[PDB]
Formats: sequence, C-alpha cells, structure tokens
Amino acid sequence: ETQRKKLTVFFSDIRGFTELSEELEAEALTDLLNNYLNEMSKIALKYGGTIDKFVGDCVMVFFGDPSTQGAKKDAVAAVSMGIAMRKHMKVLRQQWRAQGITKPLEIRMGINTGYCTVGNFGADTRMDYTIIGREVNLASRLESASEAGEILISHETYSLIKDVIMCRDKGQIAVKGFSRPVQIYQVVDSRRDLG
Amino acid sequence: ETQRKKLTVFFSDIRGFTELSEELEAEALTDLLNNYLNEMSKIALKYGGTIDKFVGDCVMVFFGDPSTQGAKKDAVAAVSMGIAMRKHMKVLRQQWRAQGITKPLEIRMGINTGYCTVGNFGADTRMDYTIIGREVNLASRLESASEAGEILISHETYSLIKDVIMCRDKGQIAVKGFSRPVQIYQVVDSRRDLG
Repeated sequence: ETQRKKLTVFFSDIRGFTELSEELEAEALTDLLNNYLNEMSKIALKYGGTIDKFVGDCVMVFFGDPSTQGAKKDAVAAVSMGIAMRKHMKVLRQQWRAQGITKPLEIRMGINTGYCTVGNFGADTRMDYTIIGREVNLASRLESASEAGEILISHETYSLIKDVIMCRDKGQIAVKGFSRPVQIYQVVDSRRDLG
Repeated sequence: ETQRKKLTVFFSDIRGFTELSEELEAEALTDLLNNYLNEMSKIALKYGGTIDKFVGDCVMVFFGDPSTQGAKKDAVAAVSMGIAMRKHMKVLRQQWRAQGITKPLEIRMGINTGYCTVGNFGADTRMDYTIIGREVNLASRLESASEAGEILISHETYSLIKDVIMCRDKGQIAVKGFSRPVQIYQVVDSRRDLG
C-alpha cells in the first residue's frame, strides 16, 4: 500500500556515454554498460540503498524506504554512496582505458531529500515499486544541472549531512518546474568519508 | 543478443501530474496514475508498440523491434498511437473531473526515428530488454520541449509519415546534447487518422 515518506533520492548518469554508444560495437557497449551498472548496484547495496531502476546509464536509488535509519543517516548514506561511486569510477576508467576506450566518461550525480510518495505503480502486467513527487523530480533536475564529476545536493540534504560530509555552496540554479531558486552545494571528498 | 536497428521511439508525460501528486491522497493518486498507465498500455498494445518502461507518469514505447512493419509503417504506427492517446486523454479527463479532480492534466509527447542499440542491459539480478543511443535521447528531448497537448516529432519521423499524417512545421529548437538545430513538427489530427 502507497505512503508519503521522507526519502533521500539519488540520480546519476555517465557524461560521455551517449557519444560512446554511437561508436562502440554493440557487444562491447553492452558489456561496458552492464559492468558499470553491476558495479553501481553492488555499491548501492553496500550502502543500504533501494535500487529503483536503471534507464540506460541513468541510475536511481532511494533511501528511507522500505526501511530507514532516520532522515540524517539516510542522507549521509546516500551521499556517502555517491562519494564511493565517484571513487570507483576512477577504477572503472582505468579498466576501460586498458581495453582501449580512451574517450572521457565521468559520473555526475544529483541528490535531494524530502517527502515523496512510494508505492506500486504501473499497468496490470507491468507493475513496479517506485517513488514519485516534486522531491523526486528535484533530484533528477540537480543531476541534469551537475557537471561531470560533481555531486550536487539541495539544501535539505546539506542540512542533514553538514556535520559529517564536506560541502561547498554552488549558488542557486534555475530548475524547470521550480519558480524559486533552489540552493545547491557540491560534495567534496574529505578525510572522514564513510566507506 | 544486442543489435543496432532503425526504430521510432515515443516518450510522453502528463503536464500537471507532479502538482497533482503533491495534493491527492496517496490512494487516489495511485489509482489515477495506475488507471492512466493501464489505459496507455492498452493503446500501445493495440498499435503494435513495444512498451519499454514507465517512469512515474512518463511512458516510453518503441517501434521496429522485436518485430517491424518497415520504417514507414513503424513511424506511422507510433504517431497514430500518440494521436489516439491524446484523444483518449479527453475521455480520462472527463472521468477524472467526475471524481472531483479539476486541475488541468494534459499529455505531451515526443517522437523520433533513427538507429538505436537494443539489447538486454542492467545488473545481474536487475536486467531489462531496452534501447539506448542519441536517437533515443532526441525523442526524450522532444518530449521535454513539447507543450501540453502537443505531439512533437523530428524531421526523420516527419519524412516517413508526411503523406498520411498531417503535420505543421514548428521551427527548430535548442536541444541539450545537440549542437545543430533540429527541425521539429507538430502532429495535427485529421480525417484519415488510423484508429
């Protein structure tokens, strides 16, 4: 049964991937995307996230449902997962460069925390447990605004993580579907990161 | 096994839905979204489309795989499906208005035709048969650019459907990930529509 719950919601994609998909053999592309998605899946499991879906190279993970550590630990877990994924991308790039893939590929991420609706949604032979709401769309918009290599979070997320994860103010951006400007921050790796 | 194939790719979403998701009881929201997705699914089956996935109220359908009618009939089928969905939305709105949902809700759609990579993509316990590529992203971008109630298509799609479906030039738009401007058209219902 569908509920309204405070979640931290994470989106990511690989900048450079679409270009890569127009020049790799289909089999090498399949293996590179699936390797990536499998490695990202393992990191999301480690950090306690709920993997929602993949849309090509786009990954959506949420924290706070079906279980929760409370809003602060859920947010710390989501951002720490992103820190960890960005570090693991360096490893994957080294592996890829060894297969002769040279074109640059970099993860970007958007994270927001707020109340979301969670439930089973879909058509009768095509149902999924997933989330919807403005706060879900705000995570997606942060991801769209982020630069290669950047993890962008909203002020609500920052408020939760600021004593334990190092951030830097990146101003306020124009987000379509958002009249008012939303405060954003970059997440910066530091000595006390959880991993 | 993964292949490169000429597909027509369709995306849609409901303008107004995100606002609605922030004010409807979760159970009424669930029933309204699932009714919508089930009705859209039935129309895509009727027209021969392959339903890829739903992402909240966003629907993705493609034509040309696993089977094909040839590039022209695949494109005519995808646009005719969109015409039909836009007509059925009038019915759904009348039903919704009778439950006291008054806020405006309107479908928008983007359609493009071109070579795409199709295959099984994902992590080991989370695999899906789906499509990727620049031409898939161009359909998504047309959908993002479309206005409520509009079906926007690219020139490649228009080239295929122009003798049987009535269109109007809507200029060229700025599409992120696209340097050059892409030619776009609105699809206009007319007497000879297939349904």
